[PDB]
Amino acid sequence: QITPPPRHLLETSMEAVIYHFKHYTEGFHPPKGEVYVPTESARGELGYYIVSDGGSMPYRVKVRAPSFVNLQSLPYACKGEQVPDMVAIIASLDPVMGDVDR
Amino acid sequence: ASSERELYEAWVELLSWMREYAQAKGVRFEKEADFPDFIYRMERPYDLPTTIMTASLSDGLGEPFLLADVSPRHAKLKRIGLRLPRAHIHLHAHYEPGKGLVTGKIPLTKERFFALADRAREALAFA
Amino acid sequence: MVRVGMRAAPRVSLEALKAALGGLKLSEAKVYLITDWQDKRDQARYALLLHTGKKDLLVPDAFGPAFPGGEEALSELVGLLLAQGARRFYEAVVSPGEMTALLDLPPEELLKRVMAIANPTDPGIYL
Amino acid sequence: MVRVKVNDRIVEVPPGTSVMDAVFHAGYDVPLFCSEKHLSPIGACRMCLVRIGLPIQWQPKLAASCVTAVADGMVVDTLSDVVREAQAGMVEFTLLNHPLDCPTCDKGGACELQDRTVEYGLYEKYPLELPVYTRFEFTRRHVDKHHPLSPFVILDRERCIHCKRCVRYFEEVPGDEVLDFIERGVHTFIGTMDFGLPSGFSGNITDICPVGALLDLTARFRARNWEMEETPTTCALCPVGCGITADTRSGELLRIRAREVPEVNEIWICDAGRFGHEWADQNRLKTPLVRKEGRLVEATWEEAFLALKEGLKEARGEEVGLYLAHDATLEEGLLASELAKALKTPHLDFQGRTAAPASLFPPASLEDLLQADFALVLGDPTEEAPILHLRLSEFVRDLKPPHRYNHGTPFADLQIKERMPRRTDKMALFAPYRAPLMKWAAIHEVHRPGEEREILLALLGDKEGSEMVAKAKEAWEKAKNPVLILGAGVLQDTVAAERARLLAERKGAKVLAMTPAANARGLEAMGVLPGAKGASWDEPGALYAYYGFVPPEEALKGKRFVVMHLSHLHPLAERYAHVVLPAPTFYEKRGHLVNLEGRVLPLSPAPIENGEAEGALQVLALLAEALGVRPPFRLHLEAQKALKARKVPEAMGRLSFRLKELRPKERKGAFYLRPTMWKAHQAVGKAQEAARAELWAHPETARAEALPEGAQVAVETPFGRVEARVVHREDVPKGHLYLSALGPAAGLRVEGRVLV
Amino acid sequence: ACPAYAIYVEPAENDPENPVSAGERYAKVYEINMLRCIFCGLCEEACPTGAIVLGYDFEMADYEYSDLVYGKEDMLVDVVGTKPQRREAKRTGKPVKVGYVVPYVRPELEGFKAPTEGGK
Amino acid sequence: REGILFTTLEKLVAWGRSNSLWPATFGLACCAIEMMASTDARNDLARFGSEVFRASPRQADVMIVAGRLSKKMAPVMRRVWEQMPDPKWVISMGACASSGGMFNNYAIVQNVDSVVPVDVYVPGCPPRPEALIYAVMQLQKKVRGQAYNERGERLPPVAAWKRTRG
Amino acid sequence: MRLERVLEEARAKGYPIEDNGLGNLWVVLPRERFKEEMAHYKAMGFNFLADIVGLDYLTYPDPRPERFAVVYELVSLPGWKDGDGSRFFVRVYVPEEDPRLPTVTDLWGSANFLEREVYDLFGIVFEGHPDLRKILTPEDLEGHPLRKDYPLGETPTLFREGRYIIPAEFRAALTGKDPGLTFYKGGSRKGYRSLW
Ligand code: SF4
Ligand code: SF4
Ligand code: SF4
Ligand code: SF4
Ligand code: SF4
Ligand code: FES
Repeated sequence: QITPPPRHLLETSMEAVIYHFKHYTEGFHPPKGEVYVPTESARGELGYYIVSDGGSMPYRVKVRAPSFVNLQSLPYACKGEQVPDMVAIIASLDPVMGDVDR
Repeated sequence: ASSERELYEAWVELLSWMREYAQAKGVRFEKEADFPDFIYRMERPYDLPTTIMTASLSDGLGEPFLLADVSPRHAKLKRIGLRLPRAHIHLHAHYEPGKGLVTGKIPLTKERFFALADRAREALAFA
Repeated sequence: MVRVGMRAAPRVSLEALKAALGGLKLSEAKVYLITDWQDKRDQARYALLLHTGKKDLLVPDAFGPAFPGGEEALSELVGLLLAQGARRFYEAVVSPGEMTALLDLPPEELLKRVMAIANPTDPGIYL
Repeated sequence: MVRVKVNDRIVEVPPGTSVMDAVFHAGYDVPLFCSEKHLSPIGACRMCLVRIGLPIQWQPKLAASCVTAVADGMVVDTLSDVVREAQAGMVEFTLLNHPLDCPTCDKGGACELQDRTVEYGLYEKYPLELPVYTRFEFTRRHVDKHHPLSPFVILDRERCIHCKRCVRYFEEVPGDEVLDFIERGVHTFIGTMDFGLPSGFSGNITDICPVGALLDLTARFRARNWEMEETPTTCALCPVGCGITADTRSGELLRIRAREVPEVNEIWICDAGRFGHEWADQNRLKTPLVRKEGRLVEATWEEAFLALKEGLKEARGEEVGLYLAHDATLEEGLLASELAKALKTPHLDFQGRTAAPASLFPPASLEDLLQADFALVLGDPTEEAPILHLRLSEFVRDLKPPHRYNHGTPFADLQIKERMPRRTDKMALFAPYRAPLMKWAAIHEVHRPGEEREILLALLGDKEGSEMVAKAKEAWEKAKNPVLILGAGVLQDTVAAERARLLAERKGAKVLAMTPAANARGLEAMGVLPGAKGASWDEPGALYAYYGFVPPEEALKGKRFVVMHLSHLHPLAERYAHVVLPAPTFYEKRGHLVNLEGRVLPLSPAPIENGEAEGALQVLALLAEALGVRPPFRLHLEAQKALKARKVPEAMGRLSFRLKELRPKERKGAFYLRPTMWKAHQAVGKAQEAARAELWAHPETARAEALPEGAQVAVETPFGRVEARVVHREDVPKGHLYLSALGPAAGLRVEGRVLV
Repeated sequence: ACPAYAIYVEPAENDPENPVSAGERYAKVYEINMLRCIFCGLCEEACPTGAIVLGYDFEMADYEYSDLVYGKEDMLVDVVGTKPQRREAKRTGKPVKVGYVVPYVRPELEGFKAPTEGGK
Repeated sequence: REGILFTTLEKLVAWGRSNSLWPATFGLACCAIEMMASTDARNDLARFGSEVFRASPRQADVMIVAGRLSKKMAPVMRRVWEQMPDPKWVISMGACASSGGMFNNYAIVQNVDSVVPVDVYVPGCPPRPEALIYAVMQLQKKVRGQAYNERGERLPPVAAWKRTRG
Repeated sequence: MRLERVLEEARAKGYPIEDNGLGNLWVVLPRERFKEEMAHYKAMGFNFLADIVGLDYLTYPDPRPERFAVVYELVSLPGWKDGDGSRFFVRVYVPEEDPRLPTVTDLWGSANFLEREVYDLFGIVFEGHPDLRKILTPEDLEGHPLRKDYPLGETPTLFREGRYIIPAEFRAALTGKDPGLTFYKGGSRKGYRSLW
């Protein structure tokens, strides 16, 4: 239900073929519920808040963006600092706009 | 044992006999199914001489009067089977070394198969 | 929402829109050119939705080189939009089967769909 | 009601409920292969197994919930470890011999076997154990594969899991046992000695089969189940308007399937409606044509409208004809009505208009027919109103509308037993030939054309009929709540229709009127009928005319200007028409129809390649400009506003509209136009031979007329020249030639001659 | 399995006289929009017959949107090069040289000829 | 004068521009980092003539749109392009730029050719740095007049030479 | 240790406690008590305010009290002065026609951009916010994207000769409210969970 059948016996088992076909077209259905797990990336706390409705596609996926929450401290961090240093203080905060904007 | 190779060879032989009877009598022959272990083999090797698993002789109406099948490359208790649809008639041929293709103990000759197919045609064929 | 013009009548649609627009200022309006097949503009057809913010104006798929004089009709149309001060031009990509029913949907649904699917576009590509 | 408990939940449920339906009514789930809606449940797949307690007093062995009745205060367990283990084992037994075709199987994403397998199979046995998919390591059953059973149906006997669905249906619903098993044991396989698949409802087994055994030949190898775009709409081929689902991909029509709406059509479609789609997406007209040099040339819409303005500049508003198609939407009918109101013209009509309006009679509901006591029938239901055959098959077995559960229609109706006996005393039938349903019509008499009126006079009682007719009269008298059913023979003869009206008024009895036109009653309700002068759809009275169909050549011959709005190109237009315009089919239209039971039905547009086609709504709107009149309808929204103003109810709403006016016309009886299910414009592709024309003759008159049993005889009608295979039938009255009416011109008696 | 929906597959029935695939079904039309393709490999991963397998050519930059929708006959193992490379080798008469070398080709690519580590 | 009106002079100036192609990156997403890899000390677009990299738009002929172009970024990129000297070319890097890519939604432009006249397309996610070099040689030989499509047509040296800017 | 006191305090006042057997905990406060309760939570030592996540339950198979639901994430850093490590969620439902909710920006300056985002994506207006300005969606964008009533806005995929793909009609996967391609979905495809 989680892992597609081994590709070698796709020529032997009806169950293998059915499960391969169904898994690669529809996929599988997790239980109804919400879940979240935290992790540490090179930019801080990361996590996914997943609401699943028992379907083959997730009901909603929200991402906690560390590059997004870290950016609230930029006006404070570069407050009073130099103009050339406004670039260095941004580079040193390690932002990624793919994470921020998302 | 190693009987498998000559079994598939005689299987190709029986297929040749079916094709010849079809062309001679002017009756439809059909390749019904190929080997799943050859279709879905992606990179995996295929050593069998042919990729065909099932064939049939159908009358003018397309309804078969004779069916022939071989066991897949990976199945247990390998055999070759024959069936007359609507006639509740089933035959199980094996291969005995030195003798040849035999239904049980009775040698399965091309002439035997031709007589069986002619009877099947005349009886079961609707058109 | 108003619907003026008729499908596959480039010059009739162009003249009807000329009359209906009047002295309306398009400084804050948004011009949605609805078409299919992003890449190939030589056989493309075009409809127009003008979202003024206070009311909307629909013209069916009657513009573009797909119709005789439709290319020059689309050029004159976009030129007139730019002259009236329109700046926000968008290109919407719908399926050929959609293009017909999409102009038969209720105004709120049609406009929400167009605003969701519209891509910012250089009006020059229609000149 | 009966009190049930499913695994944690409490359910009220009517007494005759199946345990399976009580399960699903509680919101649970259980495998399902052998049983089917509207079919007798019989435990064959043994998939619906659950646990039952009736005290804690558990039953010893598992109950087949499909064929298990419910008792008051009964416990049903579908979540037990043992229950799910047995479900997985049965799934394995079913998968035992399956051919391994999923990727190349036309059944694709929607295979009940696939889905119940992935739902219930491989129970969790108790670590990271390495589990096995299949234990069976022997040779699977190999039988005949991809066998065409008919021009429309293909059979894979290997994919068959030997449920009973197709043979059960064939025995029960259409009543045509043209499919059954041959051998037994594991050698069982589906076959027939009736090879043509005679039943006109064969194609439903394709939808029923839970596997890819029975597949649709007309849509074989076109796309995978998920890939197709589904357009839910209604079929406008005949006035029963089944719900259908048009599968379309990349601009082309692939496949038609049934859309369930238990109100009118349950899950069933007729073979003609389902497989006769080849013509809509294959060859059709995409550009307006205008006559310049005594011939037609492709033109812009602008140039065509210029020609329109010029040809109508000198036109007076009382010589213009407005003639619509039999499938014309309520919007189009109402716009034509209003436009001929403004533009005073006495003759507008529609393609299948009857001498006597169907609005004469009170429409009956199909469930009213299920609850009715008697059915007096004149006409052929199979050819005129196909699914009426199936509702009469329900009626004849005393079946009645089931109770409505939370999962909708019951999965296993205990009311439907297997091999049910069919009553011959519940109805009487009168047809010009020995109709198939006469098997179930004890009171039945084969009469001749133009004799209906006399049977109805006898049923009224002003004279005395035959033995059969007197029996029918008597049964109708004894009937407390009978339903009267009338076809084209009745609806096209003023006097017969009036006597039916009289009979069904004297006895409180509703009427099912089989119009040759699909939206006939809705167009009537929208006021689309000729006036005093009366140039009708078949009459050449007007001088200028608009046609939404193909008229008799005599209607075109003589006129000054004719504008035809077609979908295909007809020779009769490139010799008599001045302006032709493309029209979309009902598959790709959007609008409303009125069922022959008075119900309004939606047409959604299918994404098929229309070209530059435009609806008759816009065509008439543009045609009125050339005349000065401003049309009130341009769009569907404004049309709906003015419809709802016209007080046409919401979709699935029944429309009340009667009418008292008759337009009689003499009928030149030499040749008969046999009403057919198959329609002429459907003779494309694999429906080519199925929609062929036939000429039926009694062997004596055929012999006298030199008509061989196999001959392709050409025939000339005012409706054109058609070739037809000659069929000898000893039930056809002598002196007559029944010619296949493959259009909405059915039930008409015409002169003519057999060309040689 | 395509998350970008870049694969169009129109199927057809194998002809016994001159077959194309191993079953009763083959690929009548197999198109992949390289501009929509995101290069997962999920298509191969769902490939039950090992037909579709990602290769090694990367020199596929081209000028026109409509030229970057690759067809079947642009992807068969027999072909050597990318579309612009082949077009240049034809308008040039100078054979195609790929800009890559590999230690070896994967078994799933059986038939795919490539320069391998110096074996040639 | 656009590099035209003499048989030798135009080939010479096209040679010059083709080898002096001045890239101006318009980094949007991870396509931008895979383009930054086309400059490191394994595979550098610093040989053919693209060593220097002037962030200003007044100073470069080649505009390389590298990444997903969000609809909010479209006018900005539009005006960065309009604010370029006129003999200018446009490369569209990656699937998100070329087409809508796997992000087919309200947020991303489904073809950058909508906003800017695109000269070269380069598929990939990300397109390999060597595929980008193939694209720049493609554009090189395009402005050399050595470029043809699948239909047989020679391609003009500069796109955005064919548009009614306004 | 501070989480035990949160559970004890919520249970005594009739606050529902939702728990999955995976280790995640919610405390759902009513609209009235939301502001003051979470002020008390910050007072209890909840240093860090991780997330403000808005949810549109419109298309959810089972019904919910209100269409929108906002979930805050509160934390206390373990390595700071006295760090327990107790982290938990606060869920608050919001009516469709009353997209109001007090900000905690005054409490944590983290909530600033998160609440602006929730206002951008859902029509949820946060009361007392310093600046509620559209953050992510284009300045000229009309509406709120992430509430289910807002289309995803797909564009068809294009091929050689009239051959196109519409993803919304090409998708084989099913949602929770999607019946499936067969007569129904049961078993695994109505929800599946393995027993570890
Ligand atoms: S019938 Fe169902 S399980 Fe069998 S090959 Fe077809 S899709 Fe697969
Ligand atoms: S052919 Fe299909 S419907 Fe008929 S018995 Fe077999 S599985 Fe059932
Ligand atoms: S022709 Fe009549 S019976 Fe057949 S599908 Fe159409 S509406 Fe139904
Ligand atoms: S690698 Fe395959 S599945 Fe992935 S985008 Fe490309 S074609 Fe689609
Ligand atoms: S095409 Fe791929 S690598 Fe390039 S911006 Fe898009 S996601 Fe990033
Ligand atoms: S046994 Fe087939 S479902 Fe009851």
